[PDB]
Amino acid sequence: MPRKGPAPKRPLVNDPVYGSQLVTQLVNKVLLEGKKSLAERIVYGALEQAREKTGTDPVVTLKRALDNVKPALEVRSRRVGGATYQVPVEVRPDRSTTLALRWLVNFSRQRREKTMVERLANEILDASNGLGASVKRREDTHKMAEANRAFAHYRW
Amino acid sequence: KIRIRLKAYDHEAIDASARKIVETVTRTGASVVGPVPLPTEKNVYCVIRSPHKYKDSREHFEMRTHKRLIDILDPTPKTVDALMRIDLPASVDVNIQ
Amino acid sequence: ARLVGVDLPRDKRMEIALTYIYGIGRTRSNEILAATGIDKNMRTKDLTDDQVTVLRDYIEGNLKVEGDLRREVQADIRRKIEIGCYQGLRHRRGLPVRGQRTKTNARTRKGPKRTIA
Amino acid sequence: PIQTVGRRKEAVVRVRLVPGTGQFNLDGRTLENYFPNKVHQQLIKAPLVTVDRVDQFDIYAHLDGGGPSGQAGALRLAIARALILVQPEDRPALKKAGFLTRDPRAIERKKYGLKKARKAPQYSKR
Amino acid sequence: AKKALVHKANKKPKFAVRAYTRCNKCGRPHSVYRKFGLCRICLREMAHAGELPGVQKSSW
Amino acid sequence: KKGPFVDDHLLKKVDVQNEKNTKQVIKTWSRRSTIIPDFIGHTFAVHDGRKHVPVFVTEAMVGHKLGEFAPTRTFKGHIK
Amino acid sequence: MGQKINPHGFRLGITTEWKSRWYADKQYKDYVKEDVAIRKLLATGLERAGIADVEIERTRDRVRVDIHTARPGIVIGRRGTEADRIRADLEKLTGKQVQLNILEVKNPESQAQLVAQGVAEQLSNRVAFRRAMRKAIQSAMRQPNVKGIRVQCSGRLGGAEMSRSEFYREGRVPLHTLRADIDYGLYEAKTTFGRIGVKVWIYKGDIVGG
RNA sequence: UGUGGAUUAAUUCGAUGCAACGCGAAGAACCUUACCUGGGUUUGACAUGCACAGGACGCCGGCAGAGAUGUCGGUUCCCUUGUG
RNA sequence: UCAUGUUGCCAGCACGUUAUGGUGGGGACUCGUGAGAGACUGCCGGGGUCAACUCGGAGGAAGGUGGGGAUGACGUCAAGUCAUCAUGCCCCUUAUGUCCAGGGCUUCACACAUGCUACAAUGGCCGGUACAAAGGGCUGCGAUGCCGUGAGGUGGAGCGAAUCCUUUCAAAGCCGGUCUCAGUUCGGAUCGGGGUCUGCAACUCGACCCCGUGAAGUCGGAGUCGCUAGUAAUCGCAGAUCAGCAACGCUG
Repeated sequence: MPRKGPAPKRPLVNDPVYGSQLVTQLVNKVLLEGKKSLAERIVYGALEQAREKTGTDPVVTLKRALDNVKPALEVRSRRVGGATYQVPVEVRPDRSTTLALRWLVNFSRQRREKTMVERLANEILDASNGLGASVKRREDTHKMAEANRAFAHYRW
Repeated sequence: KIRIRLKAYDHEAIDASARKIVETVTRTGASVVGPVPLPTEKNVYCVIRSPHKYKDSREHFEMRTHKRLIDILDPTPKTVDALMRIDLPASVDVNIQ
Repeated sequence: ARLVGVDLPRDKRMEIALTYIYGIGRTRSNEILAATGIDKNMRTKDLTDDQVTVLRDYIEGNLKVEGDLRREVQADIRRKIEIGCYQGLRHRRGLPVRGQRTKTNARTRKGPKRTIA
Repeated sequence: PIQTVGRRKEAVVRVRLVPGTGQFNLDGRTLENYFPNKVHQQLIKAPLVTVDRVDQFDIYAHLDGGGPSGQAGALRLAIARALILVQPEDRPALKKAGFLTRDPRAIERKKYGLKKARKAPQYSKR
Repeated sequence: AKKALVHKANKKPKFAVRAYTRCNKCGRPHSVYRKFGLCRICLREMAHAGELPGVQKSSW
Repeated sequence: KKGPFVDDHLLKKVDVQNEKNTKQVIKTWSRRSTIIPDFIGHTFAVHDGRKHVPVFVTEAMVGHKLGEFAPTRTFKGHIK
Repeated sequence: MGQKINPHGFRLGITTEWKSRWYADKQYKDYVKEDVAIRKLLATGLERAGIADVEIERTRDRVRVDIHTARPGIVIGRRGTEADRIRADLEKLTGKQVQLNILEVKNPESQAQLVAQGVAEQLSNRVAFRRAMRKAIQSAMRQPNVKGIRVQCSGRLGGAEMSRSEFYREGRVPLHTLRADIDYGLYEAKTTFGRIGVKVWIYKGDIVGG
């Protein structure tokens, strides 16, 4: 319900196995639309696989990855005077978290491992360390939002 | 035992018919099981309401099939005769099972 | 390994090796491997030449295989043309034989969608 | 004993309740067989997670209708209203923490001329 | 829906497969059911008239 | 495939035709089987609707039925 | 036009009742055919006299036919001359013994179908359409406890080639409101130049009737 | 699958963005057919009214015939005397 | 919430001993539906005209029209329907009437639209685990059993039916193994044999079965659509027109 104010959102519970909101949001984003229990198993096995390959708590590793992927400035698609002038806008924490997790899932399904369990585990690792597609996209979006500061004072 | 399965298209009409059957049974004298509504039966048929092609705004037709179960126990000839002697609504069909 | 003439790839199960053949498909792969005594899970690399000979004899004797399926399908196709049948006429005009869609679909017969002027 | 009716989309469960060492009796199954998803476990235990009665209290559930997650939610609601029945003080705690409010959110009525309810089919007007 | 065609479908067929519905009230042969044996355009008009004992609007 | 068509009128016509060992172009309205092998040698003028187009019956003629052995779907669909 | 759902087709389970009432197991189609045949039999001669309603109920397969007419004497003339003749005709046509029931509407033209009947007869009577309207419209409201009316007409009004229409409203006639009890009446006059359809909506009141 | 374009005997007809084209068509080997080719009926397949013969028609079968249709085989009126 | 125990569920009870409420009984609970209650900002606080309205809290299952439907004022676009139907008018009356034969209406060198299938390993093959409701059913469900690779054949119980068939109602999901990111166990086209049933007859002109078929397509270009929560999306089931099905459709 836009044009009327902030839109109410569905609340999110923590993971039963793990107990973290980021874990459950990652589950729902890796969730191929139609199945959850199998998607939950896949994200699970991915998180344990990240666990032994990191030796730490998968929730903390996912938090580190999300921080290494969370954006700070977003670019909309406003048309100003018939010319595409990019207006960067500060991102709210929920929107930035959603963007980071969406990027993580999108580049997780891109990987070429045997299973998307392995693909998601490798994506988690490559976002935590800072050598994955999600991290480089986080760098590129900030680079492009800083390259167009001349249009940043529009304040929309 | 007599299973008077009365069926009517109106819930209140069948309710009244079942109550009148129960009262006739009680007046003549016989055991009565409390009114047990059978769940339903539903057929959904759709129709393209247009003299020609207008596939938009179809309409689906329904019907109410209310069924009440009163398992009359130990019937009497003065009850059985009254079962088919008079049925004022004549819109509730009685199956004797 | 060696077979009637359809390759059995290095990383395909035995039923999976069979499924590639025109003569044998997945269901016939299961049937043949049950009748002969070869696992549907074992690889082509784990295959034995004696089992190869037994399998080849069984398939060539009790199953329509590459050659048998050709001499069946194409011979009866030309049979239904030579009787003038409209199954034959579906064959001739590049149409599905059972009279199903030829107007726009049936690309595997007439050939892919194209474009006229 | 005390029985609880948990109503879901179309999953309705009648549950007998009794204090005792935590047991979970389904329609011929335990809790560790009916919910192998390892997710509905804590979901159904959530009313038991909130008020500490996971193992001090018991459940003899008989379900009818619905599916795995739906019957998990029905069993969960049965647990919540059962905790209401046992301790009246549990009801305000569950209501405050968020419980005891049924969800009328079911698969809504399909709209005629649409692939799904609230789903307009893809189109290309000429 | 010619009266000749109506009588033709009403007349006996020489094959067991020639039988079809051909709704008699109006003459439309297509989209005719078993429970009522009529066409859609006449079905809606009869149904809106209330003469049918039981059909009403559906709303759940 | 319990039983194919018998061409009852065409069956009697063909029986009368070949019992006398005389070959005649039977203006055959029937178009629903050539399953019976005895039709060989009989010039079935298949009534495709427009006329009675002759069709000959062979040994491998079995397995498919009599109708568009003479085609009825006159088609060119492109310039002609 | 505007998707005006039939008021009797919309409040048939709320305020108004069905003309026919019975129950039939694996017997619906033949009952529908019998109803259609009986209503077709009673179509022209009854509407010329001013018929209002035709109810067909089913007793234990013998008969129940009620015809509500707006004038006694035409349907039942000399005792046995008219009522018994049509009763015997129904007995012959329908495979049942017909004890035909004929009852008279207590008031003059006050039904939507009756108003449409009068309006169409006047329009066929070469009178000024307007007159016919207003006149029959005045003769429409009537309905002792009357609250609202909506008189509509369409088709070759006055014999012209254009299918013109007229709309007249009086008082409360909430079609949308379900506690409306709005009677619907549609009748088509067959003029020399064509046909004229007449619609009457009669809003009795705001009573729920529940 | 339907529509447009083209063949065709027909590829039935209309609907042609919204408000046509997984449409009327919630169902084309006969049927559906509305189209064509060909064969029959011609007050006609279907009826109504005036007669005029009438006690037959009409049915149960055979045959020819693509089938319509035609051939007759056998029954032959029920009213109540006006004739229906 | 009251009522309500049968065909239905079965805690409180017994009998089944396998077949599960299945049975005797059990109203206790849904269930089943008859009635009713219960969202009406019902209470409170805050702005606001001391007003509407708004916000927030509380009781409340529902909170601020509870939700889903059912509501088409005036009129709007000669949109569409003389092929639903009648209809003014014109035409044939012996034909454009009329029955039947056969065909086509399914034809295709294509354009578009809509869908299923995919283009996989979230998946393909193989096997096991447990849950749906609505239904629909008298010449119809039609089961058990069996021949059957599998259609299909028998076959008729219980069935005008909460009883019996639809399975004591699923699938996705859970698990295990394989397959190992590929023209693939993808994916199904494609057609051939033989049949199998319905159908007088399946070449146009049904479908299915045993086998085999393994194409394109390796996720789509311009451009485009839908979706504000049970929503997008996935999977399965049923119902109608259906003797045979073009249905991957429509209604749920």
